[PDB]
This record gives sequence, structure tokens and C-alpha cells, in this order.
Amino acid sequence: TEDQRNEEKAQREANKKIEKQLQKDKQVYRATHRLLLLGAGIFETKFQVDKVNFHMFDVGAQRDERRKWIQCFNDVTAIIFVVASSSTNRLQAALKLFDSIWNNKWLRDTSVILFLNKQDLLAEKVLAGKSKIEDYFPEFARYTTPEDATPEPGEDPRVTRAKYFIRDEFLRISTASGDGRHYCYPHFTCAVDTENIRRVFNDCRDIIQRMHLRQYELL
Amino acid sequence: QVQLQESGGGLVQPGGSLRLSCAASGFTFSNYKMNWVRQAPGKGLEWVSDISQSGASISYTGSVKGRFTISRDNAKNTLYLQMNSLKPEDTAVYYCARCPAPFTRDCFDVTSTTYAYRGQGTQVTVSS
Amino acid sequence: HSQGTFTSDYSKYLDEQAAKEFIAWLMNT
Amino acid sequence: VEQLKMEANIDRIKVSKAAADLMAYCEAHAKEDPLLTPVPASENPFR
Amino acid sequence: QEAEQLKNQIRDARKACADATLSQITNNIDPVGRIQMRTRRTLRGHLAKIYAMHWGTDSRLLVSASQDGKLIIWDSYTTNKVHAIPLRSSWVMTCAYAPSGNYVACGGLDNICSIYNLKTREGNVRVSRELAGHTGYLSCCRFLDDNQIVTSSGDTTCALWDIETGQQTTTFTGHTGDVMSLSLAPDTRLFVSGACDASAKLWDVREGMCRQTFTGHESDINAICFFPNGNAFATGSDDATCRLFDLRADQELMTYSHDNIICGITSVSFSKSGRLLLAGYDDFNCNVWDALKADRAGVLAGHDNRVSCLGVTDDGMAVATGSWDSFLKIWN
Amino acid sequence: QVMDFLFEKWKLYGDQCHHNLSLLPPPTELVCNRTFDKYSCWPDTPANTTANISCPWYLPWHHKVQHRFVFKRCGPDGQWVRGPRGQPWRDASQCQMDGEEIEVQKEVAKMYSSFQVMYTVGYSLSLGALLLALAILGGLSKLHCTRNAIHANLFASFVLKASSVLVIDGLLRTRYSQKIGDDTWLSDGAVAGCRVAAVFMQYGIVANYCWLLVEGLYLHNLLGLATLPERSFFSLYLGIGWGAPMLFVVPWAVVKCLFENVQCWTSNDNMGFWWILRFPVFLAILINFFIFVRIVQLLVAKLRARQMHYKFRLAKSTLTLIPLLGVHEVVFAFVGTLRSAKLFFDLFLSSFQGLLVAVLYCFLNKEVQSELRRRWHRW
Repeated sequence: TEDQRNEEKAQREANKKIEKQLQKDKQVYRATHRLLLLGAGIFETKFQVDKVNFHMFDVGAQRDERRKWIQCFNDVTAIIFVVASSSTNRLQAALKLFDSIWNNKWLRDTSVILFLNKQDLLAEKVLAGKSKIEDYFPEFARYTTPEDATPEPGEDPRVTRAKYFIRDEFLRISTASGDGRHYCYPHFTCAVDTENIRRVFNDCRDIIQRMHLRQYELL
Repeated sequence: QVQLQESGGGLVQPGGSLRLSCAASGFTFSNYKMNWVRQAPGKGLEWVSDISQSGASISYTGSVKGRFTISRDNAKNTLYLQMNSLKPEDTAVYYCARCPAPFTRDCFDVTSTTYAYRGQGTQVTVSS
Repeated sequence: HSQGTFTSDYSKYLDEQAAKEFIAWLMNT
Repeated sequence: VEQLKMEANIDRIKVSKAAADLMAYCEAHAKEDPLLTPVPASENPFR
Repeated sequence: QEAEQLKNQIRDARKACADATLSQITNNIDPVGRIQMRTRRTLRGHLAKIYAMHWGTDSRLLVSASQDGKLIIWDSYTTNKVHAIPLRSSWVMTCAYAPSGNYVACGGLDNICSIYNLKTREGNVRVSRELAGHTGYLSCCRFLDDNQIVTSSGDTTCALWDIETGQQTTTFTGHTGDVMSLSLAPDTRLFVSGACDASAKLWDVREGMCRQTFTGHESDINAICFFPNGNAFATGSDDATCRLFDLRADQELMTYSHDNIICGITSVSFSKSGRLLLAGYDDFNCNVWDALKADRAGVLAGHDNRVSCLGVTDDGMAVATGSWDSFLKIWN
Repeated sequence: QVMDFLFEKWKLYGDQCHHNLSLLPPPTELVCNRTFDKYSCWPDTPANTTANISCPWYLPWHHKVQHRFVFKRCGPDGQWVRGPRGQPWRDASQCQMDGEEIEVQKEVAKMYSSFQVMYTVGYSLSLGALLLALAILGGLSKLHCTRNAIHANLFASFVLKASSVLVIDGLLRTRYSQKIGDDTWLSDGAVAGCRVAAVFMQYGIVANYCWLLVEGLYLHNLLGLATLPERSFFSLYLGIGWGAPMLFVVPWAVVKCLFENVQCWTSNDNMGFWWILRFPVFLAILINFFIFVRIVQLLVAKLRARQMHYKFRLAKSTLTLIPLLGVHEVVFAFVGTLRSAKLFFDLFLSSFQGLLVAVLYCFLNKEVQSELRRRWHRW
């Protein structure tokens, strides 16, 4: 009786202290936002914006095919997707990868942010001739500025036309099959880790608010 | 055994036409998407076209849009590609890829590694 | 919060009706 | 390429008698499987 | 290449052997009947999705590794968290419990297999050795003993180590695509490996090359497990079917498929006697295929999310299934 | 009220009449003997003469006009129009309630009964739906998360309020649906039950509005936070939801017991002890309406961009959120009969609020729909 109740109580005390530790750890686990960084197709960086912990996980030590190890990022709040707009034929591959991510069985509940890097390099790439955006996307030749959205000042209308064409192409890929909480947040940038953390934090806040609203069926 | 034999190809004068046939053996061809991936010499693999199971969302890369067509016969279990208005930079080696996700439209079949569900491919060249 | 007002009015209405009953039997007898 | 070479010389085993042996083992060890036949809760630690 | 005629003769060998299969041998065998599976206990307490689990030899303590950087060791008899090891890497894909119980191995996306010492002289747990050398992610690792551990990575390779020195004693290579599953034969001398090429390769630890290759699937193989006899093994792939291969027959023996299942098998495991075959699918269920007649005879639908791992106790008295809802259930 | 005042006045006037009859010489000397029917206070009159008897002012039904003198005819002994009880109570009876005020008699009873049978059946349906909601949610796997925990416990608050209202309805009826006819006074044992039922029902009302406030605060905090809640605050919310009514209902009950003790605490006379109980409800409604307008201002922003279109969703979202926050009361406060139509609307909505919330936040949503479908497929 007691010869077993002693170790039963010891195990109960161990369970109690371990449960207390788990409760303490959950408060910081649920208070931090996990992300994921991947480019066109170091391991973890922790930063903070407005007292919110962001754990941005940068894969890249793995192989090229990603149909198996990407499912683990299904619970990630937002997948950051950086794409080089300079190109050979890198942009089409990036777009196809984005489509595969969007229409994934397990990743269809995960929102995606987009970062169109190599912004300034496109200005010289559209004229060098090595990789012509018009040549590789003939439909862009007849394509003009979509709407009266204000571009950044001090730039040629051609480069903003190209960047908006890429943006609306990605948006067309995103909105073709919308079923879940997945949302696409496009952005324009030149260099990472420079005022982009604010945009990432704002988009993550929007994702969390939309998630809560969907929980309450208000949206 | 997932086998994707590829035929056709060869040397074709610029501006001509060609037919590529892909015979799939070892799996239910009518349950998977199908893709073509081309590799120019000294360059990485690039996706060209994709077709659904019976064919409802057929897409092509912008470079060859409006000049190449893709079709599939499930009863004959074969994938056909018609290449028209050929250009010299279209010279490459073509692979018939079956991205591995039945009854779903998601797949990652562009990698240059030893992709298991991609055929040996065939060579197409453009003369002067 | 008008439910409290409604039930108070109800109680007052029952009271004035019971007053009728009281004065009825008294006058009758 | 050597793996395919050294597997083409292994012994050939009759599938019929292999399946018969597997079935015989399965039926012989069936009494020791406390999952096919439900076990009384007296000797069942999960209850 | 001179291998087309070799494939021809190997296919002919398999075909000559392919007569009087178990499918029509086991017509006379009586069906096992419907099996009533009830969730005995719910081992709640994980934060993120449970992604791997393993059973101890004592059939009492089960280890479960989730994606919250946590690796719990539950006593199932009393449902008590004996240990809670905080992991350095949040992303974890596998976990193994040593047969002696001294050590627990964890392998995640960090390309590193970490061995944790549980009941060392100090009460607190810590790392014994931190194995490294794999380039891709580690998908499944299992303990041969307290000395050597065999693991399978995502770079088309498997590594047999020696923990005391942390060196690759043997490197098994020859697979194409990511290697997903890993199983050990009862004799601990041969082991099957499933990869993302619809091919399962039988390797010998003492040699280091592909002893045998078994191909019959049509998509990525996600789980694999030996028959208790050790002369056969079952394989669950993304083809939404389970195939029972055979070491001696060198070919497929039977397939476990149904018309209405459009979901790939995530985990698979036999029973103590091997009559049952419990396979955890992506449709949030766990189906018990009668491994001798290929007819489903039970569904375990206690999970609201996909089941990640599915272990069976050594004595066969229970079956514990994890899932992506952070809830691990015990069935009997 | 009216019963207590009438009884006290009858006591304080019957003794005076008896003392006046004792002061008067015997009414048997060839005079009309006065009958102690505890009603008419006619003194000794001459045999067979119709004395000018004036109706007393002790009747509360004569506040506007407390004077009525009529000729009462008696027999030589004193036998007026009596017989058994009183054929016509001598000849004086027109001093009761006049027919001018008879419109409030036997005519408003029909509409009161209609409203009664409407809101009681509404409360019964509400409590049935809420009990079903607790059965399918509270006892099932969805019990540990803060959102559905607060939802289920607020459903329990609605159940408590509805049960208290129905129970007190029955009590009040059986305070007057038992007229002892020739009746003494009402039973003392039922008075304590009436008082405890009244205080319990007030506690239920205040708890319901307080938890509407709790739901509003929880939603606002959840949407204002930049991530998942680091701390549950569940204990704090439960405390501010349960104990806050006890901060008001117990003081109201003790003030009613010590200062304005009456036959039943349902009746309200002085607003001094009524506003101290209305104040928490008004504060909860105001704060919840502010939270509602804030959430609407947020939701329009989330739908004015990044979405493909949208007025239907915004309208549907508002109609699925007002009952949860209970902010429709403020509309009635701001608001073709000014009485009948208004009452019917307000009582109907108040009764059916629990039913609508139970059917909306526990059956319609997909997180319960999928679970119920899976459970039925298994069963």
C-alpha cells in the first residue's frame, strides 16, 4: 500500500513540477511568432518589434526539393517569400514555387508575405538584354500600369510598370484558388533587415487579427 | 516501377515543327498532373508547361506561350507535346515530369537533383 | 433593463387586482 | 551500380510457400497477441 | 549501360515467382471480424503538433517529440510526464527510445541527432553526445543499442554511428530523394529504408551497401515497418495504399488499398502477432487492415487532425497514436 | 403597496368603528342594529328608516373622491338587504371603483397574459437550446480553450437567468392565484421564498449583463493584442463576472429588507434602491456598445482592402455580433404605440436573446459543425 504510494506521490510531485514548467513555457511559446524565410527555388534569427518576439527561421542547409520538409512549417504564422525580380528565368520558377505553396494541402491555412527583392537591379536588367522581362513575358509588352496607384517618386514609369506587373501576376496566382485562412501580402523592397521588420510585424498583426475574427465567425 | 519513356525530338530546322511523346508505365496516369521541363546547355532546368489530370488548367511558360501545345490521352496512357515555330534558343533537353501528388494540384518538380519521377529526357536541336 | 420595470409593473397590477378581491368579499359580506 | 549487380544473384524463393509460411507463423503467434481477441479488464492495465 | 537485360531477367524472376500468392492462398482463412478500438487514455499536454513518438521496451514509458521544442516521456499506466526535455531546435522530426531506457534520441530539421541521457548520476537530464555530419534533415532514427544508432536523413543517406565517439561507422548510400522512414529487424542486423522514390531498400549494417531493393509503389514512401517474423515488411506511401513486401520473395505480395481513401499513409505498424496492420492516414483516421486478407476491419477516428506517428507496444497490449493536434491517444 | 395599506387601514378603521358602536347606545331599542360585517360602519338608525350612510375613505379606491353618502334601508330589527352575506349590502355600494376606470379591469389582463405566455415560452425555448448547447459543447472535447469556456459559462448564465425568471413567475402567480375568498393574510412561508427568488433573479440579470461586458472586454483585448494571449486572465474574468453582481445584488437585497420591506421584493417603490442595481447594467451596456463600435470600425478596415469583391458580409457580421455583445438595448433606450408596441418588441428580444445566441454561437459555426458531423458519422 504505502510501499507503492510513496513512489506514486513522488511521481505526482514530478508531474506537478513538470506541469508548472510547461505552463510557464507555454506563456512565451504562444507569445512569440514563428516565421520562415526561403528564396527563389545561420538557421534561426530572433528579433523583436514593439516587444513582440519574432523567430525567423532561415532554411538553406537542406536540399533543393522541398515537398517533404516544408509541411512542418504549416503552423507558422506567416511564410516570408523573397523573390529576385532580376531574372536566368528565376522569376518563373519562383512563381511556380509560390503556386505550389499556395495550393498545398497542408499549407493552405498559412498566410504568405512576399518580398520583391533586387528592385534596383531590374532597372539595369530591363536594358542589359541578358534577361529581358519583355522577352520572357511577352504579355507584359501590351501590359501597362494597372491602376492609378502612386509609385515611389524618382523612378522611371517603366520599372514601376514591371514591378506592378510582377506584383499583379503573383496576386493572380494567389487569388485563383482561395480556400482557407491563407492571405498574400505583397511588398516592394531593395535590401532586407532595413525597415522591413516593421512591415513584417504589421502583416503578422493583420494575420493574427484575421485569425481571431475567423474564430469568432465575424469575417 | 515509375517509368517515363520519352521519344521524338532530334534535329529540326528553325521555324519547323516537332512532336514529343511521353509513355508512362507503372502508375495510374489519369490521377497525376504532368509537366515538361527543359534544360538548355549550360543552364538550369526550367518548367515549360503543365496539364491537369483530364485537362482543365493547362498552362505554359511565357517564353513559349502560344507556340507549344500539350495534350494527354489517359486511355492510351501517353502525353504529347506539339512544338511549333521553333527558335534556336528553344534547343534544349526535355524531360517529362510526373510531380508526385495524386488528386491534388500541388507539386515541386523543377529541382536539378536526382528527381525520381522524371524521365531521362530527349534532345531537340535547331540548325541554321 | 426594462425587464425589471415590467415585472415591477406586473407585481403592482396583481396587487391592485387583489385589492379588488378584498373589497369585493368585504362588501358582499 | 554495384548494388543492382549484387542483388541479381540472390536466391529465388517461392512466393506460394513463403506466403504459406507467413500465414503459419501468424496463426501460430495469434494466441500471444492480446489485441485480436479482447482481453478482460482484470489483466488489462489500460482501463 | 547494359542493365536493360538485367532489369529484364530480374522482372522475369519476380514474375516466375509470382504465382499462387497470399491473396488467393488466404481465401479459406476466416476473417478476424470487426475490432472495437476504444481510446483508453488521452495523453494531453503537448503545445505544438506531436510529430513523432516511440515506445519503450517496458511497454510503459513512451517518448513523444513535438514541434514546440519539447520531448516528453509519458508513463501511460498512470499518464504522468516523467520528464520534459527542452530541445535546442524547435523543429523535430523523429524520436527514439533506447531499448535499455538509458538514452533518448531526437533528430530534427537542424541536421543534428542529439542523444539525451535520462537517469545518469545527476537527476537533471542533459546531452550525452551531439551527432553531426548529415547535410539534410534527419527524418527517422532508431537505437540498435546504447552503443550504436542508425539514422536516416533527407540527403538520400543513412548513417550508422557509434555514440561514444560520434563518428559515422557506416554510411548507406544509393537512395534517390529524401529518405523518410526507418525500421529495424528483430535481429538488428538488417534494416529497410523508405525514400521519396517509391522504392524501399534493404541494407545490411555490417556491409554498408544496398543488399536488396523493393519497388512497387507509385509515390513518396512515408512509413515502413518489419513484420514480427522478420521475413517481410509493410510500407505505407503517399499512393494511399499499403504494400506488404517480402525479403525472400524479392517482390510485392499484397496491397492494402480502398476505393474511397484519397489520403496518403503517414504511419504504419504491425501488431504483436502481425495479423493486424495499423496504418495512420491523412484523413484524421487510423485504419486496421487485416494483413492476411487485405480487408479493412476497424477505424480509429479519435483524432481531429492528421496522425503523425503510430506505435505499438512490444507486448502488444496497447497502440499509441499521435497527431498534429498535440493530443496523443492510447487504444486497446 | 396596496394590499398592505388596505389591510392596515381596515385594521385601524374597524377598531374605531367598534369603539364608536360601544360608545353608541344599544341599537336594539326599536332601532336598526348594526351588523359587524367588517365593512359597513353604519351606526344605529331608526327602525325601517333609510339612514344617510356615508361611505368611508378607508378604501384606497376613493383617493380622488373620498366622499359618498347614500340612503341605506334597514328592517325594523336592522335586517337590511342581507339574507346570507348581503343581497346588496343594505342600500350603499356605488362608492366602489367607478366604471370610468373599468377599462383597466378585465381588458389589460388579456394583453398581460399574451405577453406572459409569449416571454415564458421564449425563455423555455432559450433554456432548452442552451442546455442542448452545454450538452454538445461543455461535455465534449471543446472545453479547455478560453473562448468556448467563456461562451459555455455565459450560456450557463443565460440558463440561470431564464430559470430564475420562470421560477419567480410561478411564485408570483401562487401569491394571488389562491385568493382565500372569505380569507387573516398570506402565508409567511411563501414570503421568504418570494424574496429569495426575487434576489436570485436579480442576481441572474446582473450576472448576464456583467458577462456580456466580460465578452466585450475579452474580444476587445484579444483583437487589440499583437499576438496570442500570453496570460489567460480567465480567473480575473470569472471573478469580475461573478462577484460584481454580488457587489450590487446583496446591497440591494439588504436595503430592501431593512428600509422598504414589503410582501415581495419584486415590487419597486423608490428609485433610490433601484438605480443602485440598474447602474452596473447601464455601465455594461455602454462599455459594450463602445467596444462594438470599435470592433465595427476595425472590421470595415479589414474588408475595405486585401479582399476580393462586400456589404453582405459586413451586414451579416453585425447581425451575428450584437446578440453576443447585447448592445441592442441601447437602441431601445434611444427609441406605433409608445407603450404596447415598444414593450412587445423589447420583451420579445430580451426573451429570445438567449435562444438566438445559443443557436448562433454553438450550432451554426463550422468548428462545431464539423465535430458534430464526425461524431454522427462515428455513431
